[PDB]
Amino acid sequence: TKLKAPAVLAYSRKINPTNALMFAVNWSDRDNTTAVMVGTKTVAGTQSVRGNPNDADKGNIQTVNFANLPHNKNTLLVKYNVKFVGDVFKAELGGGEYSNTLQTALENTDFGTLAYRYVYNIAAGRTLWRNRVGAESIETVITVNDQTFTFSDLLVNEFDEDVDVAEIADMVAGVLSGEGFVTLKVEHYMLLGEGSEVFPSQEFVENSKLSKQLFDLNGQAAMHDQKIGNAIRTIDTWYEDATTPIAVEPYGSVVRNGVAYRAGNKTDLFTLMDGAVNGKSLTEEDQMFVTANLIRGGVFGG
Amino acid sequence: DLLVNEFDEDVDVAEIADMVAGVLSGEGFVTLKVEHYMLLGEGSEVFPSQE
Amino acid sequence: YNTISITVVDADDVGVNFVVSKVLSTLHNKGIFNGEVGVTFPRMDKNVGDIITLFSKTGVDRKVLTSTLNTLTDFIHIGKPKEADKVKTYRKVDTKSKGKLIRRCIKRKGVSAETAESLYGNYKGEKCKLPYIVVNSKSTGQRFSMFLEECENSEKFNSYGLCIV
Repeated sequence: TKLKAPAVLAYSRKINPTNALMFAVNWSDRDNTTAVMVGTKTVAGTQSVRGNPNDADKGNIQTVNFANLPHNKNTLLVKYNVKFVGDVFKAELGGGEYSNTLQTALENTDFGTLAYRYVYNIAAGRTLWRNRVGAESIETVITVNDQTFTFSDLLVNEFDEDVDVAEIADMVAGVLSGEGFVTLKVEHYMLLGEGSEVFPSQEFVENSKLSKQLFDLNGQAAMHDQKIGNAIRTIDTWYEDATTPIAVEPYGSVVRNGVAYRAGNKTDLFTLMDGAVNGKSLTEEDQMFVTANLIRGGVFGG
Repeated sequence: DLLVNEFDEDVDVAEIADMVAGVLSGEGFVTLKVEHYMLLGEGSEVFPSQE
Repeated sequence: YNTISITVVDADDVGVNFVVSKVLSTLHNKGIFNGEVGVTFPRMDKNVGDIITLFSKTGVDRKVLTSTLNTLTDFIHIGKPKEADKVKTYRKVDTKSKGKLIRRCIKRKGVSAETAESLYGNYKGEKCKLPYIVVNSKSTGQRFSMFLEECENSEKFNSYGLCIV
């Protein structure tokens, strides 16, 4: 057989989230949504490393950025939408009897498991990633096709069992398997407190003198869409020495720890995919890893 | 609502097509203005052409 | 003295020392460090660590600190009260840089901005390279890094659970 990957084989993203929007309501009075903005604070000048006569001139166009909760309210309203799309076997670039063979090797994949897990991430509230710590009560209302589904205390790591999560997962799985689309409106409610430092998306700083650069949406505390997506992708539980679910990546390379959780014992996508294509019966949990990366998308050719 | 790949017969499309056939056949020109309305949602990503 | 462990569970979401600093702030603002509860970290190396250990002689029970660190229960682990003859108390050491003692000098000596600035020009610039926790003060509304170094044991403690005098 020896079918080789097309030099340019590429796939697209299926689960597409939007940006979050931070607002300030009251736990009882959820109607006074208040624009949480980003202010500036002094700090400029005196770059002040030891010696380093070269990078001591540094011109200063600096002001740190900070954001806090209005002292009249106590509840953070985080708001985003998630569009799930179908046709998970769409090879945009390439597609010459190789992605088609991968399609015929990944037909017996359990979309149900993946579906449940994706919805579970939302219900647990993994997107916060900073505001989560210290909250009194979290309330995640998921309006899937006009059905507001309020969730609350669900474990992050341990995938617990819930009928309502499975209900939304049914719709998600249908979209995932065939072709269709579903958008759910997620609104989180967290009793933080009056005057609580909220944590918006930190933004890339170059070689300047800033340490606090905040991403805002037209003067409003907001979180990045890519980070929200990474929180739903935290489901890899079939890796070398599987512990906590990690972000599904072809090489499993989380750069925060500088590791490689798939690149090691031939568990990386490329190996598994090539094997399946040329004729190697894979395990369910490892073929689902391949499907998860197809959903994620990317260049899987070369 | 119209199908993408399967060409079904619709009369209103054939009306525009009629005046186009005549133009292409002989002389003259025709100009028709197209507007597309898309219901995406709140802050959905749009896709312009690359470069 | 008898002591209790407080353990930061593995947190992919946040910095581990950020959980340590939030734990120290909540132990401070909700009482705890009356003058007897003091933390100690069996894991102080470059960082402060993840294992905090409170050692009130009177005794530090869990029911109190599981309800104190309730906002932290998502990723905190409370040990059982065990005993130890000695605990390595750390103390608070502060860093001085320029404008603090510039305003201190024109406030005390009645010198002039320029006089103090000149008196201190070829001086100051302390930069401690000690393990630390970044703490948000409440009486004064800014954030700072509290530096911790090993010293001899003292009878009395502060409100952050470090040693006093």
